[PDB]
Amino acid sequence: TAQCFLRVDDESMQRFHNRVRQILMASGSTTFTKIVNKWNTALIGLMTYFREAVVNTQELLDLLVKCENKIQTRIKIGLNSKMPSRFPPVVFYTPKELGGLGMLSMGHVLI
Amino acid sequence: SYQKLLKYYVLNALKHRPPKAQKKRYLFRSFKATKFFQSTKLDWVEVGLQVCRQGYNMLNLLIHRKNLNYLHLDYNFNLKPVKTLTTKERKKSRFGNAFHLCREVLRLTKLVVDSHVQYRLGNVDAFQLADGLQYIFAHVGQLTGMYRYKYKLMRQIRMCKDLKHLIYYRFNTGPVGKGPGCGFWAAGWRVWLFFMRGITPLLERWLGNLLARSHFDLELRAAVMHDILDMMPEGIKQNKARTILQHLSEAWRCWKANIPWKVPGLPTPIENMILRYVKAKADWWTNTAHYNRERIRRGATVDKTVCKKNLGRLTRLYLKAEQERQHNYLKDGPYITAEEAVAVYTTTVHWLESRRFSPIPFPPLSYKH
Amino acid sequence: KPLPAPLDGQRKKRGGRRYRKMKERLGLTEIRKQANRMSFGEIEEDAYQE
Amino acid sequence: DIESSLKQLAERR
Amino acid sequence: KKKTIVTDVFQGSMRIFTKKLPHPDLPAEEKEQLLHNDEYQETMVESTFMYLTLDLPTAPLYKDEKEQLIIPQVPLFNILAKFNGITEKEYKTYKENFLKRFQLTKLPPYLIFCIKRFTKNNFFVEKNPTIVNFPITNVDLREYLSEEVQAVHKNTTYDLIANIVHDGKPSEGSYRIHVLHHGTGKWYELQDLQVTDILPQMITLSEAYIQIWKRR
Amino acid sequence: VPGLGRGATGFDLNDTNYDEFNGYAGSLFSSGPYEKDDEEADAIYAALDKRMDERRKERREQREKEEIEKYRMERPKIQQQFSDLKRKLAEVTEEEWLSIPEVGDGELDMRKIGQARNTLMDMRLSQVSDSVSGQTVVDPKGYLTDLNSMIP
Amino acid sequence: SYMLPHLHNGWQVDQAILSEEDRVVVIRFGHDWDPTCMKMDEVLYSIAEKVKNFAVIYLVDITEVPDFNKMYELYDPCTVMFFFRNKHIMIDLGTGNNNKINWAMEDKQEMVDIIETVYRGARKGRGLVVSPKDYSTKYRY
Ligand SMILES: O=P(O)(O)O[C@H]1[C@@H](OP(=O)(O)O)[C@@H](OP(=O)(O)O)[C@@H](OP(=O)(O)O)[C@@H](OP(=O)(O)O)[C@H]1OP(=O)(O)O
Repeated sequence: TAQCFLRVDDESMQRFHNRVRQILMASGSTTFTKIVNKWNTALIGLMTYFREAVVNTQELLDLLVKCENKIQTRIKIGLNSKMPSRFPPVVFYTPKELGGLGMLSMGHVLI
Repeated sequence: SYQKLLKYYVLNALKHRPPKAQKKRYLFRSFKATKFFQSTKLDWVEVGLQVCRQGYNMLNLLIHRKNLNYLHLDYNFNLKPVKTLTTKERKKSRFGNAFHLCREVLRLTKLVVDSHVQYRLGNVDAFQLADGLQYIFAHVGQLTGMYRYKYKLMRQIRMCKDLKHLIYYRFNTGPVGKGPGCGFWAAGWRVWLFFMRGITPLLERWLGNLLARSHFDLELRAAVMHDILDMMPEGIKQNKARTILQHLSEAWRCWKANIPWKVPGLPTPIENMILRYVKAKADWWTNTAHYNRERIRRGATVDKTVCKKNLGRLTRLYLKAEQERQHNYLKDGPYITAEEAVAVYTTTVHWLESRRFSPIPFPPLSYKH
Repeated sequence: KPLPAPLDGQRKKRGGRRYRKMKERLGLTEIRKQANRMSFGEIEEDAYQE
Repeated sequence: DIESSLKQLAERR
Repeated sequence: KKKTIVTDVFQGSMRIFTKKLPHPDLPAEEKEQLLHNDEYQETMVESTFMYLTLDLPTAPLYKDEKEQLIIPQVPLFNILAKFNGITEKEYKTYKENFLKRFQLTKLPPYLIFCIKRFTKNNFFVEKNPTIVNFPITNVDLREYLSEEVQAVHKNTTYDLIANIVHDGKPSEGSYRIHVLHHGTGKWYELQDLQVTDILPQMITLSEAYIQIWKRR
Repeated sequence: VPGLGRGATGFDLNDTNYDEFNGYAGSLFSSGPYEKDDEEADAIYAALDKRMDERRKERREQREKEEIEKYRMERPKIQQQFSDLKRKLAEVTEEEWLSIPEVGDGELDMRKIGQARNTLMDMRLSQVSDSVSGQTVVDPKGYLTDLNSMIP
Repeated sequence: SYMLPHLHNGWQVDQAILSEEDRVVVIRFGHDWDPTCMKMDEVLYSIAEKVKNFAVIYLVDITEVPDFNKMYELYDPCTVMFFFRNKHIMIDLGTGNNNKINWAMEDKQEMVDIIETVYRGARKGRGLVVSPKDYSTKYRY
């Protein structure tokens, strides 16, 4: 009888963006492992709460890909000041038990 | 090119303001009135060559006055080093944009005058001369490095190129095709003269100068310290400056904590000055805390220290406001009226009676759970 | 109070005796195995439980 | 001592 | 028309005693020599006031050590002291100093007090939280009038009839009014469409902004 | 003694002295062969500059004076704001300066009306609540004693 | 204000560097009016007495004392210089040059850590010490 189109409220999107910003600033001298763990926890909470609405909201998907590119950037800059053109994604998404950061993905990444 | 020429024409016609009344002072009449200048009649090519020589000599004098013998300037006004520069020498070689702009202007003048002397020698034809002038005025950026030193100049360059697109595609119709034979240099010459009009006062001011002869709290604290220590006996100010600085810090801390601050032995003029300083610093503190919170909430890039400080400031401000709200509640009494409260109470008791709600007893001593 | 001047003297000259009770208070013999270990190959509990 | 620097600061600002 | 109903009801006559002052950054000898200039003395700039602008004292900044609330409290007669006649409030325009003494000469039938709350500091606008302690049934202004002036007015006992009060921050503020309903004795607080029966005692507690008094 | 007297070796060009436009501040000919003819030349060129500035001198100076006056009137320098207290601070005895310590150490009560109204509301609520019969309450002391007796 | 002691000539500087044997000599080359120098000197005064045990701070005016401009490349509006037992200590901040701070950090704890690391490396014997932080990126997000 009806269709209930879902979306993520802009307040929740702003909370997620602020959480990502807090993770980035509160990084400082912390290990990349803990930064990636915080990003993974934020992403898991967001997705497990807003499961369908994340897919429905295009602005949210753009926000997540931007934040993911920021998190990786932070790690990369930590590795070296110079911008690593064509940095290998394998270091980010490899599980921690295998030596990688164990970072979850929400964007389109081509290996 | 047509569209951008129209854009600049419209911009000139719209940003145009009527000229302002003057007293009609003429520079060259004043120059002639002095003993240092004399008048004569000379060929244009001769004065072009003389101006080029004088510009080269004046640039040489400016370079040599700084003792920068490691930089050599040729007759085409291309300045180049002769050796690897030391950091001290590199800093000494920072002439600024004004010197480079003047040098490139003299280089353009050298180009035009050299083309004219080349025509006068007879090596090239008059058509070749006109075409060369058109090329010079249409390719200033390529032939002369002007855009780097003055960014706005780039706009003029595009004008010239646009003007080329305006002339060539009208000049190259019919029997005439693409070729290097089109000489029509009115537009570019006009544009570069109009640029020279604007930049003449800047270079004159630079040459005259070269040939002559946030943190409000810290400044507030420094100024109040200077004012207090001026009105201070000379023989007593050895440690009293530190004591009054400690007093200022204590007063600021006391205001930040909503606690009374009343030094008994402090004289009332110094105390009133400290009160005024604390008031001014508190106003600045509150305003900058609110501004920083707005900046952070909007999404501006900030570091950890700023956020931490802002949080601290906001915390202090919010507890100040909460204390004020509690005191306002105490003064203005309960905000809910008595009859309003009894209406709410009757509503609640009627609800609970309608629900047959048995009240929760005190946790029994032998509570099973 | 001013921060004391940092210095690096000899960490330990002798051992045994009381030294052991010292560590016992803080640094006592824990499991010292399978707690700071990662098990390179497989996964314990859930994948991203954290 | 402090006044000597305060006068220098005020003169330069 | 020199006499309208507005002037007949609210306008009064007040005597401004403007005393120019020498620049403070002058030697004392020159300061006293300027006293003979006949320019830095009291003048006769008596005019008509439609309302009285009362200036509250600045907030006490630090709270007093006493058990009292952080909210300052000032009596009505203390703010009504610039118009006593001897009080000299400093007035300083650009590169000039004054001492504007004020003395009322004709009390209007209905007196208007414009208490100054919002002041623009160096960065924003601050609303003065000072509470004016005023009676609501008897105020005698006979002591604020000249002796030759006191004889003219038989009545100087004023009753507060209207009290405009501003609540909240200077930007998002709200205005309410306490009005005395004659015939009855009840006091009513009106805020837009809200009419409440306020107690006579509670009016003095709120931050009075504008006041209308009846001379009887 | 120079800076080398310490026995040290290196491991106004200051950025402050340099401006992107006009280059480095400071005339390159500040000192040199200055004589009466040089003074005459400088006077002539200064007169020429003044004559050039005469084109709009009156209106430009009027606008400058008005602008600076309004700028000072609107935003006063902090030293100007504190000059009043600085001058009022002069009237102080030198004996009081030694007395400055360290940091080692009618009217209506606003609370009474609030307490009275709060007590009135409480009395009204208690009067209404007396009609409620199902409310439960235990004896604090009695319960405690039982707890006491319950202690093993 | 500027309660930190000032050196008015090169002689004061070159016996101040040799005055301290168990403490790190800190010299701020610059100008009081310079705001950046104002920030650094406020930070230093905030920690002037905290590092009294193992450090000392002196303020040197470039105009008053210009002899060190050429040898120490004092071309920035402000520099901070670390000495111990007449030997300069270079600090690897990640900014490209290890000789001078050349910037004003608002956090006093960063300066405290920097001076502590410099002291630890100078007493141990290393002439070049590594900053316990990377200042190439401002860490603003
Ligand atoms: O030397 P450039 O700055 O690149 O200018 C050339 C040149 O113009 P000039 O003669 O002013 O150098 C050609 O002009 P012709 O000699 O062929 O007349 C030609 O212009 P046209 O082909 O439009 O005639 C060409 O154009 P393109 O780069 O499209 O090949 C381009 O002129 P523009 O820089 O004005 O395009």
